[PDB]
Amino acid sequence: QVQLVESGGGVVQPGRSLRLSCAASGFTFSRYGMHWVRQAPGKGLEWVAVIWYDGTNKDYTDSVRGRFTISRDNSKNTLYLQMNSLRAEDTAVYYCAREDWAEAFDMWGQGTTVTVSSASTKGPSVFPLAPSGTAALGCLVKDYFPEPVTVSWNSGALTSGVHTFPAVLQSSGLYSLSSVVTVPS
Amino acid sequence: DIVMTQSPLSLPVTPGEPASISCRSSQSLLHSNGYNYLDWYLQKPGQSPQLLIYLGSNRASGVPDRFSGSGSGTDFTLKISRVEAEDVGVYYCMQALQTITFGQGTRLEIKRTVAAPSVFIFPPSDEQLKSGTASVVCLLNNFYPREAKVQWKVDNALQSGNSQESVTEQDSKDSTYSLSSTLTLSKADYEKHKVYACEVTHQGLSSPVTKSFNRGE
Repeated sequence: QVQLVESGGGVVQPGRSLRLSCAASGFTFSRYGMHWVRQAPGKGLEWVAVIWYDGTNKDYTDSVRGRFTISRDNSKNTLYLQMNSLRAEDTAVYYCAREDWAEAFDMWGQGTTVTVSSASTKGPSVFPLAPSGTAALGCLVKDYFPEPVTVSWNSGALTSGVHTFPAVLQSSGLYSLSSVVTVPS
Repeated sequence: DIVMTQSPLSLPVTPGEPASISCRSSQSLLHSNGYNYLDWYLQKPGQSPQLLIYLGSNRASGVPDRFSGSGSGTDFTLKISRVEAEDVGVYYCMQALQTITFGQGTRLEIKRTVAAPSVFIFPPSDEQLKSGTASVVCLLNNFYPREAKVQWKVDNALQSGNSQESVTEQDSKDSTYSLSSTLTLSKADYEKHKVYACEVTHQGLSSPVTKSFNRGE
């Protein structure tokens, strides 16, 4: 499979670190320049760093200079991003991308999620949203950290009419989301 | 520091009709070698970006005939013939003449006729009330277009700053949105008032719709 596969994302406190890896398969990794690109929640794409096929000509977006280091191991077909002194604004999905001869990003990984937050791990409380010719009911999944939670209905046999909403980040630093389904009264 | 300006930010397209979107750069992307170092990407919902157009006008591998890129210098255009459901997502331009920068994205969505929201209100559960907090939830289901307004009222007093909301992505089958709004109160404050209401404003409604309950009924 011609593929890039990121790993090493996670959840750390501000000032801590994370090491991202990108495993390349299906092509001659040693011939390609490679990049990191990131996308903060609900935001657009931002270029992060570049490294040439031979490890030279490294460069970084200004906000990560002196904190992130890009490197590669051609014998392991792997690209790395060492992310030190993390800041809240580094929270994002991180993608590795292959640079082609046209200097376009012709292949992207699935991305790995990074959350930088002072919060500590907390399971949610789950509360019912009880019904009052169509009825609506659901569940309120409140006060958890970090993302994600998954929500299913009737162990998966109920899918039609389900809406599982994007989580909101509360001022407490904890997340909350709701899942609802409409059914016949 | 080349700044890429995309427009519009959002583009509802009736299925079958053409789409056109703009990317303008703050300096020429035309290299001395004759190429414009400008690429277009599509990020479909929940997916990774994928290359559509490279060097201004060249279709990447596997890209349908109906996508075309044009322009030179600072003014570029991506055109889609016969927009279909599979084309929805955020379209991003990118320049690689200098330090790589992206446009802020154009979100393409399916245009349909107006559908009013179906509104539901949910009181806090007894289990949550035990804990000291009351969350009141308002659901606005399967509406179009996306723009909607929720106003919380507590004994007819307009609430401000104590609610959050989120919206689903456009549903691929019926092209509608849904919205959830949560009002959060102390149990102490919750038990000082009687009528909880969410008033919904939307284009499909000739005047705002209110759903409400009486605490304790």
